[PDB]
Amino acid sequence: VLPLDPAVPAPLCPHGPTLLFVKVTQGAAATRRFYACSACRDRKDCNFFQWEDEKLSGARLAAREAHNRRCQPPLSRTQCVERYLKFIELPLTQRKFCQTCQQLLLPDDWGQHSEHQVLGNVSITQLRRPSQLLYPLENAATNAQYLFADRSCQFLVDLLSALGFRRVLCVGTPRLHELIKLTASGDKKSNIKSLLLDIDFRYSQFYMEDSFCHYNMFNHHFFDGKTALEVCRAFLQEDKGEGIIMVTDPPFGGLVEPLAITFKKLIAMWKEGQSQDDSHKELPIFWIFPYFFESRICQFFPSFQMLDYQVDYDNHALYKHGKTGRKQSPVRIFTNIPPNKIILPTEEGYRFCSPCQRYVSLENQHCELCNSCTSKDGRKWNHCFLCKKCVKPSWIHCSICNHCAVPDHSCEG
Ligand SMILES: Nc1ncnc2c1ncn2[C@@H]1O[C@H](CSCC[C@H](N)C(=O)O)[C@@H](O)[C@H]1O
Ligand SMILES: [Zn+2]
Ligand SMILES: [Zn+2]
Ligand SMILES: [Zn+2]
Ligand SMILES: [Zn+2]
Ligand SMILES: [Zn+2]
Repeated sequence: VLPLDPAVPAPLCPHGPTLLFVKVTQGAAATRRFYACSACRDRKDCNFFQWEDEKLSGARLAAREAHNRRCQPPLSRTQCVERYLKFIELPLTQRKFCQTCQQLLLPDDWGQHSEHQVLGNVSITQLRRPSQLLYPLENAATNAQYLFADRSCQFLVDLLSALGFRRVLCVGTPRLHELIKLTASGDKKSNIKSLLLDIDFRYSQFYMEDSFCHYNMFNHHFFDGKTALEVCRAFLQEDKGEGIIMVTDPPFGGLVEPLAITFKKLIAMWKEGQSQDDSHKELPIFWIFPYFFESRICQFFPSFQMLDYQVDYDNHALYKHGKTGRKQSPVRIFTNIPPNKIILPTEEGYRFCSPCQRYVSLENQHCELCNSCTSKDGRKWNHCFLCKKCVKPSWIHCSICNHCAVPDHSCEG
């Protein structure tokens, strides 16, 4: 029994309102309510823990509040915008970037970074590609910053163009953001705006207030307040809500329920003020995620189907290309956009499967008994008829269990 009440507000951690966890174990007869950190899995980075009954005293809470104020990024958002306007107006031979600090450098505070490792002659080309200048925060427990491979990212910007979107709400996709901006600015009158939402405050010194928001994705928190929140609200509400799509690449291993709750808050911002009669539209969404999360994702967004495009990364914890060659990427796209409207590059090994009106991989065989090109892995799958589905070729149909699974599994029933 959780008579859990959303009415009352969580305590505040450095990364915005904590989330409530409850443990049920040891016979499922005891409960424990506590507020943990919304966007840090292990306690090693955000060591927040408070029993719900536990109430902070005046002094102890003052300490908590000051600590939260202290853990904030060392530059205000406003300071970032001002430093940027001053930076892009220096000669090339005076644009420096400190790599040990991940900070753009104004000529006056070079001395403080003298004995650091500093990169010189930062061109505007680099400034408009921050994903290639800052090192990626690859820790799986906090950021999981795995950046798209150039080929796949260019595919995504081209797909968003051909579909006919002018605004792209980029929650957790820095590289896609920057490439959208470069395809809108250079050599094309195609207008595409992009609004990066991310917890990586390092991207604040590269985009002005209209293009970036310091944003926590697990609790729907704008670190800079209502001004930033309203930047986001206007970016959704523009053009009566038309011409907008939200692309997300959340950290692959993180809780997946609060993600859906945050995404639904965003959709709620987009649906406000829209015609009551015309309430049959949903906000077009790309949820980029490894394929084995489908069951969970479609449990929260019934209107989502999985495209067969293999999204490739420069770096990832799920696959790194071996000496034999390149291993395949488990990460796919999940959309409410009809997959028959989405055309995959035929020059990458992608063909249109007429039975399941959508594009599929070149090595993907079409299973005629669940009516879809079913081989998600790099191999050829098999169709079990008692489970009425296709399982990976290493799985077997177990007796007594009566459902498909690997040898060396736990038997049930
Ligand atoms: N709690 C959180 N709130 C907002 N953004 C977060 C977050 N946790 C991780 N992120 C961001 O989400 C991104 C996931 S890595 C995916 C990046 C994207 N595929 C690209 O290549 O451009 C990281 O950049 C990280 O900064
Ligand atoms: Zn430095
Ligand atoms: Zn097929
Ligand atoms: Zn099948
Ligand atoms: Zn079976
Ligand atoms: Zn079994």
